[PDB]
Amino acid sequence: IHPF
Amino acid sequence: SSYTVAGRNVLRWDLSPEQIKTRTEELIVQTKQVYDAVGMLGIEEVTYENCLQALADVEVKYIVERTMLDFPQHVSSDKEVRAASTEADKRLSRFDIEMSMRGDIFERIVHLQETCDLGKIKPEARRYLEKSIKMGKRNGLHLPEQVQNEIKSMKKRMSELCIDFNKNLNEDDTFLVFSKAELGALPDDFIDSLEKTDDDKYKITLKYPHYFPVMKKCCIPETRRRMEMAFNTRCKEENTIILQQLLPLRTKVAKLLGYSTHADFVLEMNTAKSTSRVTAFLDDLSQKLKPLGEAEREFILNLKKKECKDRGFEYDGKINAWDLYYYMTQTEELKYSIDQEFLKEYFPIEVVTEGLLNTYQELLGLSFEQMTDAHVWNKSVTLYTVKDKATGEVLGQFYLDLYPREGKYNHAACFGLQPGCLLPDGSRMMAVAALVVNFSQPVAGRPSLLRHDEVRTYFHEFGHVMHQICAQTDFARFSGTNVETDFVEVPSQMLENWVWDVDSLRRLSKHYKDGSPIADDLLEKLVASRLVNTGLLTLRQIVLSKVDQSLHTNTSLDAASEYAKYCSEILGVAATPGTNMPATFGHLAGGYDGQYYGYLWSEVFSMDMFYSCFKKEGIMNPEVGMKYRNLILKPGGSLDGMDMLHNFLKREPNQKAFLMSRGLH
Ligand SMILES: [Zn+2]
Repeated sequence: IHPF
Repeated sequence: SSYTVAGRNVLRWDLSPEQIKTRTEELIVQTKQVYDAVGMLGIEEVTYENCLQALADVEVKYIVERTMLDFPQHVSSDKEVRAASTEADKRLSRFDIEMSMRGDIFERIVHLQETCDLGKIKPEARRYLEKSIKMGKRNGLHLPEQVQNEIKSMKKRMSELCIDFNKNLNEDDTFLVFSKAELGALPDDFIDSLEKTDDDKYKITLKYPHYFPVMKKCCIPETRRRMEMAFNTRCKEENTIILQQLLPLRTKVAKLLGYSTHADFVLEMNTAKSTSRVTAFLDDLSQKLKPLGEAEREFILNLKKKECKDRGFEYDGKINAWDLYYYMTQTEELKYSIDQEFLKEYFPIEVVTEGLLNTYQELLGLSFEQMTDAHVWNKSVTLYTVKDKATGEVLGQFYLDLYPREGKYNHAACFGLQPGCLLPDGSRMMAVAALVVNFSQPVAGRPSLLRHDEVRTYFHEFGHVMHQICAQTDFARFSGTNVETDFVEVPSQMLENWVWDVDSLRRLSKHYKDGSPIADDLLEKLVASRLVNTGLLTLRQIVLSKVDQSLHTNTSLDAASEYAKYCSEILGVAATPGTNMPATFGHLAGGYDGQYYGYLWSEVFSMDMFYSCFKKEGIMNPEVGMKYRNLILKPGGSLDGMDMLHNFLKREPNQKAFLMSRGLH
């Protein structure tokens, strides 16, 4: 998924 | 056999560093014999069997043998194995460039698509020709030879720069030292599970099980400032030099191919088609979320003003980078009564895993079975076999690597290990995937307790697993998750909706002590807490999307300056001076260069299917689950992204469902  | 499992998993994980280097040289010589044979054939002699099928047979044999070599660098605990695996990734990435730049191979595949009857071949074979020729044109194979050697020269440099960019982050062991008083408000289950120094101080690493719990609950502002400084300066020295070379090289290879910028080059192979529509999609979404961001910033600023007055701190009047996570969590606790430290007691790792599998055993009609005594790369990795529930067909396998360790991939991804495509002998290959995440470890004599955002990542990463295994094509390049980069995030981000349903959350929850379920009032507040902090959360994603578009549009642009630019413009929280987020932006070298917008672009499609097809007929309806599996997951890359959406939605997608799921239009 994306950079938190 | 399609209904058996023995021998279909040929991946071994017990290779020594010497065996990897030996297997790499043997793989290059064996694969080159296939390409050299096709290149040494007459132009008026190439057929479907000696040219197209001959290349398709070696591509399945190569990518499988390659996976055994380029994967241990991400999971293996032996540093020499990770080092030998990297030297095989560098060796083979330059070998793929050498084989793609072959002019004799390109001359013969254009002859097949222009001279042979295309009606006597399968539709995937015609797509194979068009995509293979288009990739030849995207490598300059229709250009003069002196510019082909120049493009081949720069792509080999870009290949090594991208590998070194992620190798530095994966091997980063930077850590900070704090005292008990400096770690205020942190629970004792987290403090007692840290390495103690000689002077009774504690060690905290810069990985996800350590970084996020500190930035979300530590009341000491100076402790959060040092963690934000060290986390956003990881490999600042060496990765900045890579961006000073990679970004100019990416725009130079695009100009030689006829493209204005590197963003325009990769956007042609995506569903967004053009960069003018990407910047239009991002800027218009940023306007609808701008008032939401202003309301969250004013509320967060008031929380900082009251807490500084109550604790006796110096209120500076601004929201710093290290203050964002700490006060967004307070917004979650005050406006929706969601205490993440208390909710994780209801989500143990065993119950979440069982509930996750049972949710998709019934939705997609599958059968999961753990294999005892699994041959894995680490003792903490379990293996499961997937069968079709109705036909007993063994679709594929997948590994589960849930806990972090030394030298492990420090983010959360899913690696396709074997593609579900056809073999030369007519049979079908068993698709193999791998789920790699860094969840919390068992502490305080309790099982692994997962926060709710950790359950989403568990559901997201399992989306790539199902897409890898349910995809069944004929060629290895169309199998698995090898689709448009702005579309691969559709199957994964859609499964996150099952973590926000009231009935599905009861199937995932069980208190680790008394076995009681979550209270009804807390479950209702949890589902209602979906859009909490949705402004600053999406604005940060919009910032990272605009930075990715800007860094691949302008030539001489300071990477650190452009990230700080969009932070103060869109997000409203200034980037800390001295830091460098793009130096740690692993997506720039992991295939998402100029395509990071796909995380928000794919979400528009997933919400439109979940609301128009699943939420109507029921999110557990096996009829819609089978339609979703056969029309979205099964084709994989053998069909266009919008064609599969049109077959499922029976129309064209729109943002109506995507906007109301965010509290907008
Ligand atoms: Zn994903």
